Amino acid sequence: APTNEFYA
Amino acid sequence: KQGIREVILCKDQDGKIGLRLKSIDNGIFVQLVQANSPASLVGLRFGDQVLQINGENCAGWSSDKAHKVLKQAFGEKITMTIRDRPFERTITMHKDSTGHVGFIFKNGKITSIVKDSSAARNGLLTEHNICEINGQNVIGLKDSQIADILSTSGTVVTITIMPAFIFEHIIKRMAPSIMKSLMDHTIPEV
Repeated sequence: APTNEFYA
Repeated sequence: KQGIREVILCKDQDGKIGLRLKSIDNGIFVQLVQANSPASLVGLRFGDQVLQINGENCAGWSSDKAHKVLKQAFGEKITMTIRDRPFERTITMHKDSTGHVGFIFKNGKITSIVKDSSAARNGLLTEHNICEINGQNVIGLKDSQIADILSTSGTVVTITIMPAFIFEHIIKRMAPSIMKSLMDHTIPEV
């Protein structure tokens, strides 16, 4: 699973 | 003429114009433009295609060849034919009541779109690297830096994007061919 992503 | 211009540049005091180029799919592309250079003053940008230098077509040139031609260019004065940022596209979005346009990113690459957000409505795509936000270049910046730019933006968020596979190919730095030769062509003469 993706991790430590950023929300814009 | 569409998307194509002809520029004249002049080498600076140190004999430089401020470029690194890269051969991709039998074209030549801008990999790096130095700030406050001859190249920056004539509006060269990451990902620009260089069709001609000093009257010669770049088609099929290696990176080495293109660099050699510029290095050895007898004139102070250099002509180039440029196709502007061919692989970039612009998307304009609008922030919601929480200050967000609706996409998830990592390492500058869009990885998910929030359904029914501005990004969704505007058809933003994943597997795309962000190049500019509201006129500010973000190529090479850390994600926290990108986040800060988005945070401080007004409601209108205009980004440019490029498919990640193309972006990675343009930005990827090759070993000197010097080294590639040494290692490739290991055939004794005698």
